[PDB]
Amino acid sequence: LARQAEDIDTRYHPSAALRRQLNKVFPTHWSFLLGEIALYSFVVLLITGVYLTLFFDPSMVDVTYNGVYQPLRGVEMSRAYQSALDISFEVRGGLFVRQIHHWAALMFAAAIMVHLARIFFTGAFRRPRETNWVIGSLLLILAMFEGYFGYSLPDDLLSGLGLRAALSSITLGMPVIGTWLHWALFGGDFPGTILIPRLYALHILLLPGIILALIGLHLALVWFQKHTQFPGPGRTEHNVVGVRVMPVFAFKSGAFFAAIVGVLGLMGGLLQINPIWNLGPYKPSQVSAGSQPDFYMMWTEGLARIWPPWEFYFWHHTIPAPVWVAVIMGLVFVLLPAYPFLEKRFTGDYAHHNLLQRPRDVPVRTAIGAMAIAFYMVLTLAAMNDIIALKFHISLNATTWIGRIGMVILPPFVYFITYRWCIGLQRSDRSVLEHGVETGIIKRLPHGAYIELHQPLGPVDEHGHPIPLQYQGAPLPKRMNKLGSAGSPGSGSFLFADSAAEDAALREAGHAAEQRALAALREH
Amino acid sequence: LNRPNMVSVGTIVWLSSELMFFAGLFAFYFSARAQAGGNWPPPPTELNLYQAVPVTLVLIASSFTCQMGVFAAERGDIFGLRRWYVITFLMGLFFVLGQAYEYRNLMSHGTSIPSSAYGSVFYLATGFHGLHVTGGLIAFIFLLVRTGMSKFTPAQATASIVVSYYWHFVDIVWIALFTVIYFIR
Amino acid sequence: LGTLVAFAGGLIKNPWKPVVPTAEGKKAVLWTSGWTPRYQGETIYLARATGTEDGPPFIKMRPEDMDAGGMETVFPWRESDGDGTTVESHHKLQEIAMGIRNPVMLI
Amino acid sequence: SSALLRTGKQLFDTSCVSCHGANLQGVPDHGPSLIGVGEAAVYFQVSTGRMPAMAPRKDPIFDEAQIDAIGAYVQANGGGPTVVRNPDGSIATQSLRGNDLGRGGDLFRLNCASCHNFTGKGGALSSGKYAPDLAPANEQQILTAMLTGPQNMPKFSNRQLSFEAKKDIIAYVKVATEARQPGGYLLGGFGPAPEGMAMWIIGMVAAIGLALWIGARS
Ligand code: HEC
Ligand code: HEC
Ligand code: HEM
Repeated sequence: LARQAEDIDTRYHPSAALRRQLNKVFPTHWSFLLGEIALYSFVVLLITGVYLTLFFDPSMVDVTYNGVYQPLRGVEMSRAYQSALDISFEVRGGLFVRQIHHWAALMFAAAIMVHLARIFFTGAFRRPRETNWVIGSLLLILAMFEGYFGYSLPDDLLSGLGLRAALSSITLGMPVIGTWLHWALFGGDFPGTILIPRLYALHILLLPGIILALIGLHLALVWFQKHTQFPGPGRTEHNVVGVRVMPVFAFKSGAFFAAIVGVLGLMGGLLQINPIWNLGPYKPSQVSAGSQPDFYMMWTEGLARIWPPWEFYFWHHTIPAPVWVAVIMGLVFVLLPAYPFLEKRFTGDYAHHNLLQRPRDVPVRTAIGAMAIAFYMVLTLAAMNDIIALKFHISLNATTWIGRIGMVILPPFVYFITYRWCIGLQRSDRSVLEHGVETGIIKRLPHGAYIELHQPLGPVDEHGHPIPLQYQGAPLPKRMNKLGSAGSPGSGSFLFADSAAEDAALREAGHAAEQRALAALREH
Repeated sequence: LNRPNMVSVGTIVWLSSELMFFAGLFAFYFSARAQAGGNWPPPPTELNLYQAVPVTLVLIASSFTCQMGVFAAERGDIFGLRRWYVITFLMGLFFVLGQAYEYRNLMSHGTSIPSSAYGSVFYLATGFHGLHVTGGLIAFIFLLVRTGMSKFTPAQATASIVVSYYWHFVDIVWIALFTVIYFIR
Repeated sequence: LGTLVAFAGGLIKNPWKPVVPTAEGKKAVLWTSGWTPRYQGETIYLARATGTEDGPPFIKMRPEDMDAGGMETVFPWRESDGDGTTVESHHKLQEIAMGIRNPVMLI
Repeated sequence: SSALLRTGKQLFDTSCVSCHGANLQGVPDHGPSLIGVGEAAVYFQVSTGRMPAMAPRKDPIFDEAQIDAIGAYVQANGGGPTVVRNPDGSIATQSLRGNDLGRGGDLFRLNCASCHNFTGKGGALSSGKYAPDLAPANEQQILTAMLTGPQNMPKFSNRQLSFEAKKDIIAYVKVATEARQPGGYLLGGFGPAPEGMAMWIIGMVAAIGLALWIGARS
């Protein structure tokens, strides 16, 4: 309404800065939405976690169930597990909400992994945005730790075993300090009365707040420093091509948020996750094949599994094997933020860049990325050895040996293969640059020859063979149908055609609009 | 150029191979049929004649509508082609629901796959036919989607025709199987 | 430095102080597993779990009650504990149940 | 009876004599002596399809009450545990089912869940053999298999475990698997590894498809 706008303008006088941000232009590409999905998942986690906190009770004093689940009546059990069972079974829809929460957390982990992979491939980690990369590494590490703390609050057999093994063994295995850290964390021996409340507090308060603040910082940094863009016809290192905020950008963001909430809700309602009632209350004497915790820290478990048993014995002391696992994970943590410094001091490049490079252009970085992803995949699949041997009748020892040897022998093979693959892609791009794109049509040539009949993409010489073009790092079509050759059939909807004049008018209007857009983009 | 169409002969030989597949299926069925004397069907089994004939009429009507679609196809009209193909697709979907309901009724009254040899062979013979009908529906969907995304060329008409007589072959093998089972017994 | 030291002083504990009584004085928790004799001659039975509430959680074990390939789980009994009737006895039984280094196999 | 048992075991030389001897002596090269195990061992090993192989479960060989003859023959040859029968001439089916569940569930999580699974599905062992799923298991064979001690499985005596304990165990086993999961479609009863696989194959694919539909490529 006019009166409200007039009052708002007269009070705070905001027009300039509002006009400044509202006229901002954002790049348009499908790969640029892989962060919005993670942010929307984060919003879902926050709202669900706000809901779940109203029915939980983190206490380790033993109690009796005497609730509604008959096969669990009259069993000594922890209070927190009783509260979790209450949320799962005695509240209308509570199980649905907690399943949504868990599925959303997995969504968040997968989204952050994919976004980091795309950032690493595009090579936007150069000089202008290195601190963003460091912040992203910190975000990944903190989110992974928070996710590890997630599935441990309902202290069932699975969570209890996982936390016991990981925390107790790693902390107690520290060479110098060792027992001090474990006793500080647990308050004495491993099974403590204060462990679960401390974990609950850390999962609700410190890590989520720090993560939200750091996410806001990252978003602010990407807001101020303008986003990059893929090379194209009307793209240069001193301008940004895209769409404005008001008519497109926010609306697409809201639609994507609704769609991601929809897929989360559907797949949460369809798939059962973490059936703690089928499990039992945690006791030190119960254990089984239940292992392989959540799939975003599964690499640590695989590394623990595959490591050979090397130990050192000197004067009344002993360093166990898992210390090597701790060293490896610490080095992996260290290398993630230190990569841009290593690259910039290795290649000797200190130039600004606002334009990315397509993956096939740079072979070395793609090869190193393939190195890392293959290593991660082989380590992750190693920890799932038991299910491999179960579903597929394979020897457990044979699979363990296969993983052990592959961790060393597979990486160089895929490294060399992807190097050759990138070189071949560059060669194919050069070849399609040299001649016209293949039309897939042959002619008899009555004198007795066969020709491809290349379609030139531009200037043609006196002989009819198109003159060679130049590579500008821009994608080019490899199929005739990618460019406009023959399309836009009749104006009917699904069964009945329309008037011919209307169809012709629509066709000419569309052709004129597309030609005008292309001419405006190319000339400017 | 290209007085014959290679798609035609390719589809012809593919349907020939599938016809030999159904020959193998018929070989499985007819075997051991004479091994049982008197009431060679198990008593816990009784075919519903009042429900088998309607699906056969459904399939033959669908085949006739497909032929009408072909007749629309050789001339320059895509919309009548789409209408006839949609009618055929709906008719086939109704048929598929028909044998699904028959399947649900049959197992509910005794005979199952591990129960008797006659039940096993009948189920095996009908299952491949149902799967091929579903594949034909998938082909209908793909072909009708392809029609509305670009211009009309003789290749589209060739694809429509080959799918059409693939459906006709399906109708022929189905009626042969029906005559073998519900009539000769 | 003073503020950070005071802030961090709420979590530091000594893992080597004698808190658990034994038959040779008092020892740290990490050196014990609940099987250490407490007054030099205690009789501890390899009581096995039962899983029932009315009946005692653990019952004594006889050598004849085994097989050539039997696997069983046992826990320390400490007869002075008593059956699970009183509050103190029940709490002690739960405490001996919740012990990481307690369970022992007998094959 | 006994003569028919000899006919169905030894004279039916397809089954017994080729691996254990006519007198149930036991050839040391292939199989065991088979002289101290009762009729229950034969009943379990035959009725569940664990027949002579070249050994996962398969179809049974003898079903037309001759399993009782084989059991009578082996029990006459040597003593051992016998099949629990209903008090009418048949095998007990529902009288074996107990009432208590908490004690049965605790016993399952203390001794049963270790190899098989938390939810009774298949379990993973080392160097070949594995833990079969309990879904195709029937209660009489469950009790008999526990009492018999098959390959790689710890033998359990009736002395160390009360009969009420077996009733509770089988009751819990039948309740856990046959009850509908109140969480929608089940995912094999394993840990979160299939959950992550499902996330990567469904959530990622749908999400990127919606992103491509909403977004544009340039
Ligand atoms: C060599 C082929 C073979 C034949 C023939 C054979 N079995 Fe077995 N079965 C074995 C072997 C080998 C074992 C030893 C343990 C194992 O492999 O599981 C065994 C185990 C058993 C067991 C359980 C283990 C034990 O100590 O009791 C029983 C009971 C048994 N056999 C009974 C029979 C009966 C009854 C027949 C006749 C129907 C038979 N066997 C014929 C292969 C055979
Ligand atoms: C890993 C050691 C192990 C333990 C512990 C164990 N089992 Fe077994 N059990 C096995 C193996 C191995 C088999 C299958 C052997 C075969 O198929 O030849 C088996 C067989 C069975 C079967 C038969 C399934 C079928 O289809 O025939 C059942 C039921 C069963 N176990 C349940 C139990 C129960 C009840 C307990 C607790 C008394 C238990 N498992 C504990 C090893 C074990
Ligand atoms: C920061 C990202 C977060 C991660 C990675 C995370 C991780 C997890 C995981 C894996 C679960 C198990 C879900 C389940 O068992 O169904 C869980 C449950 C829970 N989370 Fe979070 N969580 C996050 C944020 C939050 C927030 C913001 C809150 C609210 C303060 C919260 C409170 C809870 C509660 C109360 C539960 C119990 C529900 C349950 O376990 O079933 N979490 N969390």
